[PDB]
Amino acid sequence: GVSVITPGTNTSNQVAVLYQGVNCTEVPVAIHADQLTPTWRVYSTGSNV
Amino acid sequence: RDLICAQKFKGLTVLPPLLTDEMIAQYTSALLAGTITSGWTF
Repeated sequence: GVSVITPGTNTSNQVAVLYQGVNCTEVPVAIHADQLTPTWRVYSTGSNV
Repeated sequence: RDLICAQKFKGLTVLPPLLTDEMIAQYTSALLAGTITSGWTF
């Protein structure tokens, strides 16, 4: 599961993404290769982990 | 090596609770300390 953590669009458009139940040495890190689509999701980011 | 919790592959996962066992133990410890040292006043 993918969970999106937002403070509200009234406050800010920044979000935090929780990839539920998986490790993030294992999350796909195709950040600049998102247009090639190795993932079901299209969006990919490289923020603090 | 085969675990019964490999129901993830059929799409069935378990979410962890917000309060851990340590946090529930700290709440219980606070309740016990208040009950012993202050009665019903806390």
